[PDB]
Amino acid sequence: MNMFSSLSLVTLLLLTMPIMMMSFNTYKPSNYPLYVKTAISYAFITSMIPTMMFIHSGQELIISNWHWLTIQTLKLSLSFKMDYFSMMFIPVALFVTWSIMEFSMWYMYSDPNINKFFKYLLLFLITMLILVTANNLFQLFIGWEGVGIMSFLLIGWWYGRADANTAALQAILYNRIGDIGFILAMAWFLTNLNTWDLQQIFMLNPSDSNMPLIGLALAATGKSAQFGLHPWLPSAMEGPTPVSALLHSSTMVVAGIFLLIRFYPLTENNKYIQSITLCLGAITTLFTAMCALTQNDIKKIIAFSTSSQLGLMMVTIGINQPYLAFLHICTHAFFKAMLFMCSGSIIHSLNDEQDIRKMGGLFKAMPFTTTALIVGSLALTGMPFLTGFYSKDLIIEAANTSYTNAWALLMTLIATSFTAIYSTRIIFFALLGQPRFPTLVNINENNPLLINSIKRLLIGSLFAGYIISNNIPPTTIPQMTMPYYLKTTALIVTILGFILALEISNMTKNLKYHYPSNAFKFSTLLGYFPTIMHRLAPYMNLSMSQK
Amino acid sequence: EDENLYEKNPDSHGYDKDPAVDIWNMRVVFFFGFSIVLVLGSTFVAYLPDYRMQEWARREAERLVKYREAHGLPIMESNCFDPSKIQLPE
Amino acid sequence: PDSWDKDVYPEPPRRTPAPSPQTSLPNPITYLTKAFDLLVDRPVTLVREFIERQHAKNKYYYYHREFRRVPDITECQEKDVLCMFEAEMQWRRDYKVDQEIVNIIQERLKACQQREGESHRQNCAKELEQFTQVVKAYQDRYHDLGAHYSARKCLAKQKQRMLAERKAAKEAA
Amino acid sequence: MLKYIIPTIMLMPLTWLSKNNMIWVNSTAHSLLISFTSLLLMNQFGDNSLNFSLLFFSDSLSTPLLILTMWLLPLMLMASQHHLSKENLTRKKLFITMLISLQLFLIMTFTAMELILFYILFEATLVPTLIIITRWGNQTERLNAGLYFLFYTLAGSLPLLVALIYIQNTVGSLNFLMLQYWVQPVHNSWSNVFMWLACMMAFMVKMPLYGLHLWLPKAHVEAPIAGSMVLAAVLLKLGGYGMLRITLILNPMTDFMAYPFIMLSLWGMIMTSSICLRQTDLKSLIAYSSVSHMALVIVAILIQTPWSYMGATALMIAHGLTSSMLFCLANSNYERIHSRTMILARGLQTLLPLMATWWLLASLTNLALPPTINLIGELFVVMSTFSWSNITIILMGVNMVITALYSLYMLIMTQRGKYTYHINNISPSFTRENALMSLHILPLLLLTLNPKIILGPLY
Amino acid sequence: SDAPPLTLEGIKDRVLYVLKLYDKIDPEKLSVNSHFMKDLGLDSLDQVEIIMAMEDEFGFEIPDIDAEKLMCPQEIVDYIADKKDVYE
Amino acid sequence: FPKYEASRLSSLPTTLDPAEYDISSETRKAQAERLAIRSRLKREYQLQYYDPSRRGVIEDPALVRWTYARSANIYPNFRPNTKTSLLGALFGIGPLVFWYYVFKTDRDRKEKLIQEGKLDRTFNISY
Amino acid sequence: MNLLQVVRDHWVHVLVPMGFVFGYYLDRKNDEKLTAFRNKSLLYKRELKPNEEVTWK
Amino acid sequence: YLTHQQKVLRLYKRALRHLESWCIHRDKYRYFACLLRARFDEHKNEKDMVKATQLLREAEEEFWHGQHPQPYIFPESPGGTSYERYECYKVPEWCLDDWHPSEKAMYPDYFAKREQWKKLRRESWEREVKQLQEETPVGGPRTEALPPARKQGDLPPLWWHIVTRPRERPM
Ligand SMILES: C[C@H](CCC(=O)O)[C@H]1CC[C@H]2[C@@H]3[C@H](O)C[C@@H]4C[C@H](O)CC[C@]4(C)[C@H]3C[C@H](O)[C@]12C
Repeated sequence: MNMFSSLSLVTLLLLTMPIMMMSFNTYKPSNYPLYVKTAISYAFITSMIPTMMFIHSGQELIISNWHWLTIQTLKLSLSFKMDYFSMMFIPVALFVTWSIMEFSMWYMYSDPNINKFFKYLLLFLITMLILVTANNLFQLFIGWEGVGIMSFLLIGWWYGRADANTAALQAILYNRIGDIGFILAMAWFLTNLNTWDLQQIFMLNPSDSNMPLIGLALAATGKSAQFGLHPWLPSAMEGPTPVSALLHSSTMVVAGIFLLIRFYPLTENNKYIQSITLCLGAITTLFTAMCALTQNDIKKIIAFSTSSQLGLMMVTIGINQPYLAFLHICTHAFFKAMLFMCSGSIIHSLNDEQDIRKMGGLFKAMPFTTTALIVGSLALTGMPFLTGFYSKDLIIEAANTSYTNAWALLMTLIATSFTAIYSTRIIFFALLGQPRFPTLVNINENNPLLINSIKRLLIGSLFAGYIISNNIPPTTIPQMTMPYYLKTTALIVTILGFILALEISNMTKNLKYHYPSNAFKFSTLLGYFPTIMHRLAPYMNLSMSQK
Repeated sequence: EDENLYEKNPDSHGYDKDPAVDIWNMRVVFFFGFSIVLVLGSTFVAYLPDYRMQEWARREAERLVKYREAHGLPIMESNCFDPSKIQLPE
Repeated sequence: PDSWDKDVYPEPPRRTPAPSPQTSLPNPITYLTKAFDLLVDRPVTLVREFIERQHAKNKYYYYHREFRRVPDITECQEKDVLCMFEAEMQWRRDYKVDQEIVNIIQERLKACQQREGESHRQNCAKELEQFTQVVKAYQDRYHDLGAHYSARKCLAKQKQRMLAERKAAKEAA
Repeated sequence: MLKYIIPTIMLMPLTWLSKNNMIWVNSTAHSLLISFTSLLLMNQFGDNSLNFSLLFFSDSLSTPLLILTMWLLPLMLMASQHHLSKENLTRKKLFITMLISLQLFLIMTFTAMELILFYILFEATLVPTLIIITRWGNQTERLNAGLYFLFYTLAGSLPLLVALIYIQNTVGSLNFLMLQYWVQPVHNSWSNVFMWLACMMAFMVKMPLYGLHLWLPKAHVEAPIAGSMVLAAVLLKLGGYGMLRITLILNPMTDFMAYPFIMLSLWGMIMTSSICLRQTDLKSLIAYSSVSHMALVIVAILIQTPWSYMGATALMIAHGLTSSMLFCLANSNYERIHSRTMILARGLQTLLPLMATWWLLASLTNLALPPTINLIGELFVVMSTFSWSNITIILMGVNMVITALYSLYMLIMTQRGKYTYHINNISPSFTRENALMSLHILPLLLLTLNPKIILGPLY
Repeated sequence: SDAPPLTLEGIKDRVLYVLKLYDKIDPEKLSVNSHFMKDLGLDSLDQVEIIMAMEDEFGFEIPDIDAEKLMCPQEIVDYIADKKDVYE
Repeated sequence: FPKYEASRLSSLPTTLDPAEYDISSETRKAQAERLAIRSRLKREYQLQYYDPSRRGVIEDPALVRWTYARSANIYPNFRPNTKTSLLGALFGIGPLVFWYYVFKTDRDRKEKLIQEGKLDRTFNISY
Repeated sequence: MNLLQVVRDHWVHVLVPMGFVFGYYLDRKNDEKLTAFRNKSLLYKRELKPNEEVTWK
Repeated sequence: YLTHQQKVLRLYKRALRHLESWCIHRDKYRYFACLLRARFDEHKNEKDMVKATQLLREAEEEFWHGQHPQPYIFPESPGGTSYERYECYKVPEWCLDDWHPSEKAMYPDYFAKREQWKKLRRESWEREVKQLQEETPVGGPRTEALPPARKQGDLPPLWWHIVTRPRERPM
């Protein structure tokens, strides 16, 4: 207890100190980025010590050190919860951020506000550990809206650009629409129960909880960019690539799922919501993946890869497998961070070019980046015994062999196939074929920082899933008996996806003209949801205002 | 007429065009404003002697909750005022 | 915080399994535990003793205020402000105390939920049972009075309840 | 209270008798000291208010509004001395006198123990307020908007007088403490309905309620910075404070006589928040923000629940510091570009780095980022109006979504983009301007560490 | 961004380098002041294709209006220097 | 390949604009005329923009008009205009009436249930 | 440093600090007129100590 | 305007780029590019201006349904990824007039040269004012062009901002 409670809070206080030394003191400017990187370096190791204790004996804590406010029969404390989800997630988030803080030292070396950038990266991390460790809903909101702001400030890092400012406001608008659901849950629990604490919520277990769960689900629809509120996640790639890796693909976007994983005790009983979360996830994984095929910018493709996966997490929530979705979040962070970091090497070497059409022939010019770009891409699709396999495979097994919506079961598998098609398109266009980038060649990735950062997460994309899956305590009755085809449905569609993809790539070589198909145009333009909705709604609200 | 205060004085704090007054005006604002009313004002509020009896109420309820639990009386009774004293109509 | 009165804030006896390591590999947590005790527990514990020794050198006391019961609003003459003021301030004190009673019975219900882990739905029936009674008593005492709640309005609500409760009893017979 | 009234009076002899060059230093340094001693008003007890005399008392609802009032005077002197540097000394001293006169009436207004004494001091405030806004007001544009007073006096201040006088003849006293123990139910009646409107319309206009709000944007465009700081920070709160006190003697009529007004405020939040988006002038955008925020306070007061009253008190204090901070930031630009158009100057974060930080904090608290007291107030109002009727979460939710849009749209337009090429007079921020913002946002953020002091007498 | 420095001499070489590889034109006739319409005698259409090639050599679009006004290699070189601020 | 069907939020491209194809002397003069006004304004602005001694704001008269026209009070409009002013009357007191019955009925239903005990408020302690 | 001309400058600074003392003193003087129920309230009524004039002042 | 000569040429560049996006690979683009060139040279000799216009009418209409939904855009060009990216770092030169003298000591030589440049602008302005006045056709200039200097040691009119504009990549 002594060690568990003390070191659970050194991590949170260890991250803040770099923030504190910015406001006061003057011991070391100029070397701030490395000072920050070490804080996360140490905060990770200190965060492992409690994790080992949790594995050994399943020890779990609640720490409510400070009494802040007592609104009559409602007492608000600074309560941290160091349980199954907090203990596993924090080292994963710190480990991923560790490399990114090192990949940013290289990707953002010239930019003169490098110190300011590292201050915002750290201030996000602080508002994310607050979100995950929070024990009461009000403290959850500080993290919920804390990340929402830090997205605005980082997405619009280059504030001269007019698209950056538009993309930042778009991030706020969709999240705050989702945060209507969060307050609705907050109001319901106080009105019908009597606390924002999670402990009392689970103890009472309301039987009729349709309204609060719709509100909670609505928060996940906006925060994690599900269908209906998804356009912001693609358009949020306007920020520096380290931002897109750390925030809008590795961690922050999971908080929408993380909110539903927190409330499994209630959602397990409520079938009516399970259908909605399943249906909500089913459409988003297909739609975004369907859009991913025809995209041409490497950041945009990997952006839709995040959304398609996130929908798979939402389906896992629906099929009543909350602990798998948590595993998918942790395994997903490693290889999706590596993808973005690798795409950062290509973009930085080709002089700020994101279009894959102008990339190619890098398979030999950038060995290290190419190796990781393969390792990461294989994890996503479902290569056996890679980090992605331990999570995605089970999710497909549990979806196939469970009482579920037929269409939702089918869409998941179709989207899993599509996950194979655009896993190759990054490889085929960016790694294979003759070069297509401008003449002057400056492709150079021989830097220790970019390499060490990529090397570390490369190991995670291999062995992290195996270690995590073995150590974590059993929590459900896994299904290991099923028809052979359902058992290997995941692998077959992944294999069938590759075959169709490679054939499509080869057809691109053949000297035959291009023919426009409505299915093709719908894919490339994102279904016209961004175009119609970002034009009709802004026009109506702004125009109605004068009347 | 938009006269830049910096032109005549490159160290102006903006309070006055008179350098002697200008420096003093800053010191009272920064001293009284930050040194006294915010630093000491924060310390005063921090140690306010038990604001609106919030602390005392918790001690009182603990003493009441202990007493009523042992002696068998209910923790809280529905009727706030003893029903004997009341006299309902009719 | 002399020490949380065990009756008010109870905790069941602690049953911890003894270390039973079957495997031959070293256990890091045991090593770190000793390093933590030397590096953190003791140098801190020495500091608290140095502070504690000086605290006991200068010892001064503070007391918990006692309020005599005074006639309730039920004994106050209409519009007799000096009687109502005594009755009204007393009622406000009790309204405030009864709020901290609900919190205590809430704190128990939340401690039991965490302590009993995955079996909490069974091993916290008493804590849930006590919490429902205090809530019902509180609801009948103080719910719906409004922002301008007062002893006169608390009395009027009670007198309304008793009439409907009284009337109901007759209908059964 | 005399410990505060007297030293505030002695500011007038201080201003007049000071060295000609040391009026600002004396008045600011001694108006700051008065505020320091105003932290003694937090000697609050759980059961009973802090009653000093037969005339003045101080409970938890007036203590913050008093501390906010006396905190603002030294700020209003720092804000105004720059644009009063041209004009002669005797005119300079009168301006400071009007501000000292306003504080003296406001400290007596929030603490008045009798409602007529409140009413008289409630209207006496307008005398200094109108002189400041019309004599030193930057605008000689000629409005003919006195009809808004003719509407106000005929429909507001006069009925409040006849009703307050009527009530004393009936109840026998207007001492607030007495009304607590002598109040009687207000039976339904066409005569009582008129008593209810008489006692509330005067305060609804000052809030202002939707439909009666059009005076506020015009007043903010005319007023100098000092006029807007006091107007947004405090004078709007006199209506809120007035309604919190006077709803004691209006029950149970408030149950059904508040439906028409809540529908104005709830729907008013969306209408004004949307109008903010299309505004072209900063001071009008900030002025319409106030109407959107005060619309919550009107709803909170009228649903009269223990949570709403805590919500309204936090919003009133939190809104006061935030909005006056925004008015000052808008004035800092106007003191440069010399225009109130928002689009004129853009990308200002390139030329004024630190000032862009103040804009960011001011915007964050306006859009209500947790755990600021701007959200502690708003959340409580949202929680209680949910119980009043679950549907209101729809209107409350939409207002949060729009509020973030003009909050940041104001940030994006003025502080982001490409700087206007031809504007070459963006001199570096003065220490006066940075100290002025820090004295709005350091206290505002520190209140989150100890939020109980601002949560009112229902805490 | 490592170091992609550009200097007038280097730019001049690259522009000519691209020009020489255009089959319609001859290597030896080409010179810095070789008006495309006259000294090398090329259609106006071919003038477009030269521009599109130059964009790819340096990877930055030349606006339609300003492309027309370019009609000799020495014009192109100085245009690049202007946009990319090549001074020495 | 159907032509582009223009809409308010979907402008018709210049390339497919029917008018642009045929520009006559009348059209040529107009565009030259427009350029004439545009050219003159550019000259007036550039003199002040490039003036070494200017430290200030080149007040754009067009901007001032835009702000003045937008920020209008009562100088236009006639009170009893049925086609427009009445349409304003509906959009103003219309939504307030709708939300009245939306909130009146709901609070009526809740009160009636509470007056019958049907509504469950087992832990409803904070209001 | 000469007392006069040092006093011709800063004599104005005593106005507000003195005003507080005058206000505080008068606020004490007003309690005495409300000592009707001093040590007679049901809640705090008690016997006096041997050397204490009154419960409060 | 731009006359039928230019208007057609622009279509060539725009149509080519979209093709280049569609075909992706260089080889297919080159071959499909030559075919495109053929269609252009086919009617290059049409001497009927009335007919020439009609070719454009259908030509553009054909393009409208050939355009790639996402055409490649140069990163630093309007609509591209890096467009306006560095405008935050571009600080206008006049901001240096407000630097504290202690700061300006850190860069003495540069600021010394700046004084030289400022003196050049001030003296040249009066001469520059005249040159536009005399050349200006009464009734307002009809075109936005400017006249180069007509004397030795005279700078072209209105040269300060074009000369001293912020660099492309200041930081
Ligand atoms: C404590 C010391 C102050 C005394 C001094 O000026 O030397 C300051 C000076 C520079 C600081 C260091 C720099 O900030 C960065 C160093 C490198 C790594 O980031 C570890 C922390 C690191 C080792 C810091 C520890 C400490 O804060 C230092 C060492």
